[PDB]
Amino acid sequence: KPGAPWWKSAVFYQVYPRSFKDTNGDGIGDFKGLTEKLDYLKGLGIDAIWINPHYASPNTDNGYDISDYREVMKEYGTMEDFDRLMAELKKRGMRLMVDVVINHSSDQHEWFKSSRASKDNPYRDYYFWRDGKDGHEPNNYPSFFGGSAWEKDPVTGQYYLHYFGRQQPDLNWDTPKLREELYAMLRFWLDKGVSGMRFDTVATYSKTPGFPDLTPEQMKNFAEAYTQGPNLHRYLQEMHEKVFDHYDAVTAGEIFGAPLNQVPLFIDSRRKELDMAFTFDLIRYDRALDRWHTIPRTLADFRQTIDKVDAIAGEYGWNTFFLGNHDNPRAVSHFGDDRPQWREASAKALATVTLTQRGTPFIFQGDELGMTNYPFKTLQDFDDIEVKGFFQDYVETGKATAEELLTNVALTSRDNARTPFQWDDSANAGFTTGKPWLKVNPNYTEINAAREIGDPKSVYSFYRNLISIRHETPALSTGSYRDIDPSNADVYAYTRSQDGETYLVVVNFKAEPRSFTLPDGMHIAETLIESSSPAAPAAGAASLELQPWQSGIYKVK
Ligand SMILES: O=C(CO[C@H]1O[C@H](CO)[C@@H](O)[C@H](O)[C@H]1O)[C@@H](O)[C@H](O)[C@H](O)CO
Ligand SMILES: [Ca+2]
Repeated sequence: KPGAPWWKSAVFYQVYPRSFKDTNGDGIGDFKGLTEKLDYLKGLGIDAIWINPHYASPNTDNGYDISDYREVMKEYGTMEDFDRLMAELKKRGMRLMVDVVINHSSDQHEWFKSSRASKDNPYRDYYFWRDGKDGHEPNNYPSFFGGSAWEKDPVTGQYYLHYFGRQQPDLNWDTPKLREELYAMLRFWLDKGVSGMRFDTVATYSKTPGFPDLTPEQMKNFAEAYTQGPNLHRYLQEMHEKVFDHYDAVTAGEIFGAPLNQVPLFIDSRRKELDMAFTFDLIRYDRALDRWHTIPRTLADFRQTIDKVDAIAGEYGWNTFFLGNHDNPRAVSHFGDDRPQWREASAKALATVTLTQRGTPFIFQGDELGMTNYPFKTLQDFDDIEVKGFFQDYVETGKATAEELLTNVALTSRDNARTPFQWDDSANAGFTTGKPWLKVNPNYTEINAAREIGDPKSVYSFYRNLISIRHETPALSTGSYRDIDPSNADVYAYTRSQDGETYLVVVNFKAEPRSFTLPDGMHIAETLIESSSPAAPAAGAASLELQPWQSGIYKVK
């Protein structure tokens, strides 16, 4: 019938430009660095790149505090450099997705400087200003990055709202003039050729009228509460109608905090809101409610979450799929086994998973090499503003010791994902000729692009091969998905089907040998690929013998 939109069959790579490639030795990656490496990304098989924020910013939160939405961050380069990136991507037939951060701006944005000057400034309701209560904050709202979500301003005596950093005042979507300004800013980039937009914390745009205090229950999970604004979808539909209706850009919502069952409201194509979702049920499936502790899970929980998420897409919706990003620990460390003897095998098995999932996959920079968490030794080793927030909220309050915080954030901190890309084994893994803004992982001597690119057996080569297979196998992108045994906690097994063709994906998550018995009436037809396998099954095989961390994709009859 109709073909599938390009984005449903594409493979995306996420670049965090601050930590990708530096070309002027200042220790921070830039545009020229990324443009120099498009041949590398093209070679991997990448169709589209999502870059983290690249706009003018004080960098209190590395790009997510934007001080001017129409200028390029001075660290990344100039507008000319940005256009050059765009041109060079097009030459390779690649597409760019930019990050859109409009839940909040920097406090150095001209809007907010105006806003805070007086209660009668024309920009006063571009943000949220309220009177304190009982000599306190307007209410009990906590901030993601520590302390109250209300900062008092001596200039007027009132408090402004900030879900995140104090230097990230929330934008007031209730004001139509603000919305119209945001819509114009979006066109500015869209008119430049941008192929896609990912929306930062898209679900927190609408605020609760009256700002009543959160219940104690709500305080336990405040992130979810902030996604329950009564006008949220009215605003997203308006944005689609006034902007995305006139372009052919793909839209991707970061739906952080929302209960899974509300996700279809964002992505159902009929609702004319967003095209794709980034959900966090999977990546935070073993994260405690405080967002820094870990809870033990098994493969059963992993696969069951996936099943739930996939079913939420339904017939008219569409999911992204990812195992890593700039806000989360490294995929091989988190979901695999980063011990030296299991790192490569487990990193390949997760690749097999990532690239055979129903949805649009995003590969986070470095995971194609099998980069790992970083061995943090003290709390001063973290740049992240969110860790400082945990220290404020849990250490300074005596709820936990600094040692307890450290033990735990070492495994969960975003900074695990932000150590410089490991290009070779020159000084600082070839990321910079100067001093990196965040220290490079010492394992760069073993884990680096230059060593993997030539080696047919490397983690890179395996990802490259999977990207080829997927590209050539329609059922592996847009096919149906079925978990064969949601209760099995050793071996992940499922099928992808399209137009009478069925493929079986089988992945041992155990560091021990395991067996797998195919469903009654199903038999192996071909073996497309395996990792950690000494021999493929035989045509006709009705069961599989699996090595530790073995993965494979098979066409069945
Ligand atoms: O609220 C969000 C959305 O993150 C987005 O919004 C944040 C602020 O703009 C930014 O820091 C992130 O990098 C961006 O992706 C959570 O991811 C939260 O920041 C925290 O990481 C969860 O424990
Ligand atoms: Ca630089």
